[PDB]
Amino acid sequence: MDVFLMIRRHKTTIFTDAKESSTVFELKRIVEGILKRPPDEQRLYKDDQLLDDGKTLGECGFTSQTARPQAPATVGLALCIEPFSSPPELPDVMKPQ
Amino acid sequence: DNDDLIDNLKEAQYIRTERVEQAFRAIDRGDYYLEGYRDNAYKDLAWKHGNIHLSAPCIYSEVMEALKLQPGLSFLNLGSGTGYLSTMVGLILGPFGINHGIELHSDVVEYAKEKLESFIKNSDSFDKFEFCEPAFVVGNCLQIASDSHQYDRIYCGAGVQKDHENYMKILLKVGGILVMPIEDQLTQIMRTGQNTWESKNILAVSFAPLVQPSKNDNGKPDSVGLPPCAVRNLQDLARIYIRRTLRNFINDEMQQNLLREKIMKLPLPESLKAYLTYF
Amino acid sequence: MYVKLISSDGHEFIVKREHALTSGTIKAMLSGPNEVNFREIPSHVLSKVCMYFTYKVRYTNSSTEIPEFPIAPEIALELLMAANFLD
Amino acid sequence: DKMFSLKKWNAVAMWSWDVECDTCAICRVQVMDACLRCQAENDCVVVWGECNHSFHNCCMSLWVKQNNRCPLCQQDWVVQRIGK
Amino acid sequence: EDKWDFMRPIVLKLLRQESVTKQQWFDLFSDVHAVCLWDDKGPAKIHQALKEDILEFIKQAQARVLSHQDDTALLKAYIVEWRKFFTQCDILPKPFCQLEEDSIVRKLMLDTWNESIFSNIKNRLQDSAMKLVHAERLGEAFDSQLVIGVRESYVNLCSNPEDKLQIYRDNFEKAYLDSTERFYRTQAPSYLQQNGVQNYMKYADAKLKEEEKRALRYLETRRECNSVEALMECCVNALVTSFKETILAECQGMIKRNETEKLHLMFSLMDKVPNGIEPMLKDLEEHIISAGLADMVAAAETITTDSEKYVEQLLTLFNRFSKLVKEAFQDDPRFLTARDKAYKAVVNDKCPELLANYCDMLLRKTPLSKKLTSEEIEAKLKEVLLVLKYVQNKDVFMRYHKAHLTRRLILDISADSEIEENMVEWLREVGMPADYVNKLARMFQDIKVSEDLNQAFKEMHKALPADSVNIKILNAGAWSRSSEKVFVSLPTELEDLIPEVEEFYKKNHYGRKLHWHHLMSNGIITFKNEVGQYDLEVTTFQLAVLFAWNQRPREKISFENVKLATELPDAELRRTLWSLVAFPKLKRQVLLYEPQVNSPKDFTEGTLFSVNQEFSLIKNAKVQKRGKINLIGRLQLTTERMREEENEGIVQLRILRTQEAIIQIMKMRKKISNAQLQTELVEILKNMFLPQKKMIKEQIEWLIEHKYILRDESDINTFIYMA
Repeated sequence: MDVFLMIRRHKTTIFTDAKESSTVFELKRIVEGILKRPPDEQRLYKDDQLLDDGKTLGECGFTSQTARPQAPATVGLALCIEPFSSPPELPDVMKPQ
Repeated sequence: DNDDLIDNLKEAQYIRTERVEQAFRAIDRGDYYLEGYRDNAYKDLAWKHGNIHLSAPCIYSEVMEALKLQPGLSFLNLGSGTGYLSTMVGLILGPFGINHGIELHSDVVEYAKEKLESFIKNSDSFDKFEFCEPAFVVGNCLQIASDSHQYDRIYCGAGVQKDHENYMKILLKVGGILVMPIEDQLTQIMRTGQNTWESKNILAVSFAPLVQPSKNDNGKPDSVGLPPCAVRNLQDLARIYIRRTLRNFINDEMQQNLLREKIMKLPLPESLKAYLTYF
Repeated sequence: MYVKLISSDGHEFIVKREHALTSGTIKAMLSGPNEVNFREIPSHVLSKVCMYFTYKVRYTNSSTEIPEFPIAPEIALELLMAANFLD
Repeated sequence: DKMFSLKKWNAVAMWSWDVECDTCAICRVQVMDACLRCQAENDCVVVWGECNHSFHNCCMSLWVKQNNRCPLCQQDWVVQRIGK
Repeated sequence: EDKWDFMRPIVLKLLRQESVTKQQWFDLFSDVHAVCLWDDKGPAKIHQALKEDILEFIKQAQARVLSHQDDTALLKAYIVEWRKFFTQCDILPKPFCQLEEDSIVRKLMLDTWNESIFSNIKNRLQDSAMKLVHAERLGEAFDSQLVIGVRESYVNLCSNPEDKLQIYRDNFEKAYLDSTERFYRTQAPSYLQQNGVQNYMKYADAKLKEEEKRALRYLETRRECNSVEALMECCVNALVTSFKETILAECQGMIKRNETEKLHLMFSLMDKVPNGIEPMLKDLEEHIISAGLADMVAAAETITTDSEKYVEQLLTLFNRFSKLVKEAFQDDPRFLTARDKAYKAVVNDKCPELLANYCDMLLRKTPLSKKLTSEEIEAKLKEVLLVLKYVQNKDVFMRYHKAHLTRRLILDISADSEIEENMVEWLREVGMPADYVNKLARMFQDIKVSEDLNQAFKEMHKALPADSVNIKILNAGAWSRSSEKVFVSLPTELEDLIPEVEEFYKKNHYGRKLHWHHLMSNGIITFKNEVGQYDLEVTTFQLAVLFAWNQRPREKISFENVKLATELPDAELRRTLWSLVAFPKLKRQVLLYEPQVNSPKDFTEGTLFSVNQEFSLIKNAKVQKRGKINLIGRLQLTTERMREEENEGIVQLRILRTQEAIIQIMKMRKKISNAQLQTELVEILKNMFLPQKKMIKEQIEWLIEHKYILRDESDINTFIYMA
C-alpha cells in the first residue's frame, strides 16, 4: 500500500503519494508539476524544517505508518498557512459534555 | 424457555463465557425454526427437517465455545442453513467483521432472508449490539471460487469428507481456526505456518455427511466464490459512531435509546434511517 | 486530470478525477454545464470527505482485514448530512 | 477351298442334359426323339434354364408364377426367356 | 421554504437551450435537496410544479409549430423542436433525483410532449409526408429526409419499455399501406384494359420491384419490423391478384405456341399468388396429353407394322415437351411432375411392344443397322430406354426383345457381336433382373461349347468331309421352341454322316442327347443347267427337293411324288415349291410348273414340276456361268404369325406379371385387407405391368380359387398368406 500524504500552502492543500525509498526532490517535482510553480524562494519543509533544497533520503521522517489513508503525514510546505474553520458545533444537549 | 436452557448450558459449562452468554440470550430459540412447530429448538434433538439442519442446542453451544469470536475477525460458514449461527456470530464480531455464508438450496436461502428481516424488525436485542448482518450465496461446499483471499475463522456446518480435508486447510489464513465435524467428530485446526497445521479433538458428534458435487463440463467446480469485500459508505459509518456515543452516555447514566434518538435536530427521514434503521 | 474541490470558506483541495469520480453527484456535475464549489459544505468537513474517498479507493482491493476510520463527534452530524448529498 | 460340297451346312441340332445317352429317366422313347414327359406323364416343346437343365413349358407359359420348376429333372427353373 | 424564485428561471433557461452559468448549474443541485429534506410535502409538489412549467413551454411550442402553413416547414419545425427537446431530455434529470433511463422527469417530458404537442398536430404530421411519397411515384424526386425524420420521432415517443411498438406502428405504417393500396388500385385501370397480359405483367413486376425498393428505403427495418411483408402483400394484392383471372387467359396461347420466354413472366408473377399456379400446371398437363393422344391413339392402331414411325413420333414428342418444360418453367419440380403425369397419360394408352421391334431393327442385319455404326446404334437404343423409363407397362418390351435376341443369336443373323454384347449393359441400365441379362453370356458360352464339340467330332470322323462339317450343338431351348418338328429326307452326303454324329455324341459325349431340326437347317449344293452351272444356298426342304431333282433335272415329278420323296407335309411342301417357282423379286425361277396359280394353296397333287433349264445367276441382265444364289430369305425366320402368338404371350404376361405382383405383396404382407393389396399393387405393378382393376379383380379371384392365396374364414375382404 502506498502512503497517503497531505501538504499545505496558504489556502491550497495537496493530497499526494510516493514510496518510502523516494527522495524529497521527487516530492518537490510532483508539487512543481501539479501547481506549475517553480522555486521562487520556496522549498519543502517538514513541520517547518528547511530540508535545504531537497535531494536527500536520510532525513525521511514520513515513515509509512504516519502517512496512512485514514490519516495523512503532514508536510510543512516566508511561510503562512491558513487553517480551516474550526467546527462550530457544541455537545448539543444530547451529548452531555 | 430460552433463559432456562441458557442457564442449563452454563451449568453444564456449555456456555461458560459472557460473550456467548449474551449472544444466546439475544436470540430466542424457535424463532429460526420452522413455522409449524416452534417448540423443539429448546431441546437437544434432531433439528433436521426438509432441508433445515440447524443445531441451536448444546451442539452449537460447543461450536461457539470452540470458536473464539473476538471482535474484528472474519467468519466463514460452510452450510449456513437457516442462518441461526451466522446471526449469533454477527452479534459478537462487531461492525468491521467479514461475515459470509454459502448454501446449496435456494429456497432455504429465501427462508433465511425472511428470518433475518423478521429478527431485525421484531427482536428486542438488536439495539443492544453493533450487529453484523450475514450475507449469503448459493452453491456447494466444495466449489468455492479459486482465488478467494482467506478467512480467519472457518466452520463446517455438516460432516466433512476426509479426502477433501486439505482442500479446506488451504483456505485458512495464517493463524486462523477451523472447526469441523469431520467423520462426525468435532475438531479444531490451527494454521501455525505457511504449510504446517495442527489439530485437536473436541467431542464425538452426530451429523449428516455433505453432498458432493456431480456437475461436469461446466464452471461449477471451485468456482462459487464468496461475496465481494467492499468498503462501505459514509452514512453507515457515521450512524455507527453516533449510536456508540449515545449508548456510552446511557451506560454512564445507568450507574431507552429510541427516545434519545428522536430529539437530535435532524430531518425526519434522517431520524428514521440514519439512526433508527427504520425501527 | 486534477479536479479541485473548493468549499464555502474559499478553501481548496486537489484531487485527481479517478479518485474523485466515485459518487453519483460529482459525475453529474461535469456531466452537464474543472473546479467544484460546494456552497453548503464547510472546509473542515470537506477535508475528511476527501480522506474517505482516497481511503476507499485504496481499500477497494481489501483482502480480509478491516481498519477503522475515526470520526470525531464534533463534526459527525454534519458529515452525516453532507454525506448523502454526494453519494 | 470348299466349292462343291455343303461347305456352309447349317446342321441345326440341340442337346439335353442327362447322365447318359443310353437310357431316359423322363421318357420311354428314343433319346434322339422328342421327350415323352408331356404325353405319358400328362407337345414336347423344350426350353432351357440358367441351371443348364431342359424343361417343358406346355402350361408354364402362364403358370410359371406358381409352377417355376423343371419337370424333366429335379431342379427348379431359372427364368431366361419369356418369348418365342 | 419558497425556493420557487430561482428555480423557475433556471428551468426555463435549461429547456430552451439558453446560456446557463456554471454557478447556477451547481446551485440547483443544493437547493432541491434542501427542500426535500426540511419538509413533509416537497416530494409531492416539485414535479407538479415541473409539469406546469413543461406544459407552458409545450404550449408555446405548438403555437410556433402550427404558425407555419407549408408542409415542409411544418415537418422541419416538428423535427427540430423534438430534436432540441430530446437533446435536453438527458440534461435535467440529474437534479430532481430520488423523488419517486428510469427517471421521473424524462417520463414526464415524453408523456407531456405527446399528450400536448403530438396528438393535436399529428393529424397533419403523418399526412403531408405521405403525400410526398405519392409525388415520388409521380416522378417528383422529393427530399427523402422529409419523411425519414418523422419515422425516427415516433419510435422514440414510446417511452414504454415493455411495449414500444405503439406510436410508430399505430400512426405511421397504416398511412403508408393505405396510400400504397389507394395509388396502385386506382392506377391499375390505366393498363388493366389498355394493354395485354404480357405488358401488364411486365408493368406489375416493375412496380413491385420499385415499391420493394421504397419499402426498404423508407419503412423501418429495425428487427421485428415485418414492415416489408405487409407493403409487399398489399402491392401484390393491388397489382397481380386484381388481374389474375385475365392474366391466366393467355396461358394456353403461350403454351401452345411454345413461347417459353413469355411464360417466364407468367410463372414468376403467378408463383406469388397462392391460387394462381394451379391453372398453368393444369394447362400444361392437358395440352401435353391432348397433343400426344390426338395422334398417338390413332397411330397405335393404324401403324400396325411400322414400328419405326411410332417410336420416332414418341421420341419427338418426349424431346419437344421436355425442352418446353425445361425452358419455360426453369425445371421447376411441380412442372416436371406435370410433365411426367402427361407423359404417363399418353404412353400408357395399350402396350409399346413396338419398342422391342425397334431394337431388333437396330440389332439385326437390316437396312437400318447396315447404315449405322455401333456407336450410333447405342445412341438410338438410348432413346428406347428413355421411352421405357416412363411407360408403366415395362415388361411388354422383354417378350419381343428376348424373342428377337434368341432368333438373332441362334440364326446367326446378328448385325455385330459387340452391339449384341452391349445389350447386357443396356438391360442393366434399364434395371432388368440379371437372370435375363446374363442370358447373352450363357448363350455365347453354349456356342463356344458347340464349336468345341464340332471340332472334336471333326478330329475323329473323316459322306460329307469333316472339313465341311459344321454341327450345331446348342442348348435345348435354343432350337426346340415349336411343336412343328417337320423332318425331311436328306442327300446321301448327310444320310451317311448323321448316324456317325449321333453315335459319337452318344458315346464320346455321354449325356448330351443330340436332336435334329431339319426345318431350320440349310446348305449349299452345286447344280447345272443347259445355260450354266450355279450354286444354290437353300433350306433343307429345298435341298431335298433339288437333290431328288439332281439325278433327273429334265424329268417331270408330280406334287404328290415330290411330297413322297421329301416326306414333307402339305404346307411345308407348298411353301418350298412356291419359293422355288415364284421366289419374290427373283430374275430366274429354280423350278417350272404347268398350271397357273395365284398362291401356294392353288397347287394340286397332280401338278407337274421340272427343273428350269435356263435358271442361273443373273448379273446386269446377263446369264452367268457360275455363281451362288441364296433363296432362303424369310423361309427360316417367321411371318406376321409371330406377331399373333407373341401378342397372346403379352396378354398372358398382363395376367401373370400382375398376379406375381400380388404374390410379392403377400410374401411381404402375411395378412391384409383387399384395399391394402390394391394400394400396394399401385406401386408394385409399375415395374412389370399395371393393368386396370377390371382385370386385377378377376386375377385375384383366380389366384384365391387355385388355392394359392388364403382368405380369412370370417372375413372375405382379408387375404392371408402362409409359408
